[PDB]
Order: sequence, then C-alpha cells, then structure tokens
Amino acid sequence: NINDRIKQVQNERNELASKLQNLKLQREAILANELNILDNLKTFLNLIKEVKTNLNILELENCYYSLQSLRKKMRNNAAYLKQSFNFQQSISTYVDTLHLELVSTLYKILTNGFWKITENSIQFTPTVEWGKDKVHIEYDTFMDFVAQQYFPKGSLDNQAWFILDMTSADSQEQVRAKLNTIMKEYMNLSRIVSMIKNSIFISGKEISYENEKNILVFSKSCVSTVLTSFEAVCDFMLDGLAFRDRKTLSYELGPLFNTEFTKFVKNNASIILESLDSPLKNLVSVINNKLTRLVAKSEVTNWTHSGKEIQDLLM
Repeated sequence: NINDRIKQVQNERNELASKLQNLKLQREAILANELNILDNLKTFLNLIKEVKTNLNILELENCYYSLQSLRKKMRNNAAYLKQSFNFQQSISTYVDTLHLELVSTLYKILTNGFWKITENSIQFTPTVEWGKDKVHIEYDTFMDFVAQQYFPKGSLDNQAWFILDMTSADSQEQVRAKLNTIMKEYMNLSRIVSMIKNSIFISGKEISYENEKNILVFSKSCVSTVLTSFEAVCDFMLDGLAFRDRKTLSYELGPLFNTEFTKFVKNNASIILESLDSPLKNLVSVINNKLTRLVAKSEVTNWTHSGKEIQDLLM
C-alpha cells in the first residue's frame, strides 16, 4: 500500500503542476510552494518504501537505519508536518507495524534458524539460508548488529528510539515484549543455562556432544559417565558455540563449573586415584585443562581456572 500512497501523491503533484501552468500571481506562488511540498513528501514516502524493501530483501541492519532516519523525519520533516491528522495517523500505524515486523523477524531467524532448542537438545548452526529466497545469513555478523542496535551494554534499552519513537502504546508494548524475549533467550541464553544447570553432575542424566551436527543431547542414562557428560558441555562451549555465546555462557556458568567440578572430583578421589595411570584419571585431567582453556577462550574475568588444585590432586 506504500506504492499506492506514492502513486496518489504523484498524481496530486502532476495535476497541481498542470493547474499552475494553466494559470500562466500570488496565487501562482502558493501553488509552486504547494508543489514543492508534494515533491518533498514524495521523497519522504520513498523512505517508507525503503524500510519495507530492506525488510523484504532481508537487509535487516539497513532496515534499522532506514527506520531510524524515517523516525527523525517524522519528527522534523516540513512536508510531513504539513500533512493532516488523518494522513499522519495512517503513516504512524504503518511505521509501528514495521518496527514490530523487523523485531519479529529477528526472533524467527534466531528461533527457527540459528538455534534449534527442544526438550532434550540444543543445536546451534552458524549460518542459515533464510526465507522464500534463501538469503545467506552468518550468525556472528547478525548478532553483532543485533546486540549493537538493540541491546548495547547487554540490556533492553527502553528509552532508546526504537521503542520510544513508537506511536501507539499497544504496538510499543508488542515491540518491547518481543525484544525482551530476544534479550532473554538469545542475548542471555536462558533456556541453555537452565538445561545445562539442571543436568550436569546428576547421576542418571547423560549429556553427549554430536560435533558434526553441533547438537548437545540430554538423555536418560557411574563416575566416568558423570564426567564424560560434563566434558560434553565443555566441548560444546569450546568447539560448538559462537564467540559471543561461549563468552556469555562462561560468564554465567563458570563459578558453578569451578565449584561443582572440584567437589565432584574431591568426593570421588578414591575411585579416580585407584590406578597410577587410567582413562578415568586422564579424563579428569582433560576436563581440568578444558576449564583452563574455556576461561582463556571466553576472555572472561569473573572466574579463573589455573588447573592447579586438581593437577595437584592427581599427583
């Protein structure tokens, strides 16, 4: 319908141009002014089309910047502000839906594309071919601009233009609710955090990592098994996650890992230390060093893992 609105203004402008030339005096100077307003209005309307097109072709980053510029013009654009209450009402309603469709689209791409989370499994895929046209999207690039545009410094910015510039209160809430769920599930990985917490170091809860498909699998299932399951989580974080997400999960789970791994080993030292050399003891050693590498790779500073305490225990 933007195309139709562009067409109506073009026809008004053309009929006015003809009316003016038909005249050819202070009645001429106002029609020429009126014409320039319609010309500027045309340009304004083309920006709304730009937003829609960028959403359509999945230039999602550009769409945001297109919208940002539009909302500034809705504030200050002389041609726009010369339009009627009825006109602006219809514009606002439509632009509100564009805010909503944009963020709804990001949620879909995240929920139905990059991540596949079920009752018993977490799969991550770092690229997607999205929609009817199978547009290639890379996760790193995608989430870089998403975090930048919508969640700078990691939280929902409720006083930022993207929410604040929304016209109607109900649409604004819809945009806010969607962005909140995105922040929770995809900036903070809340479902992933809970799943890992609820299964690690629990007897009879098994965890495996399928590295080729990139799936962390939780299933119904001894000391080695608890360890191989915790190691699957470590492998998933080291080798399976994007940089951003390894950092976030290491920040959130690190202190739990340090305390829960150390106590498990201490409490099961006798079996672990039964032989001089064993696969069991080897596995404990490998996990201990994987925790060291996880702290380093994730670049967090809220926990450390020298490996020292456990390296000493195995001696």
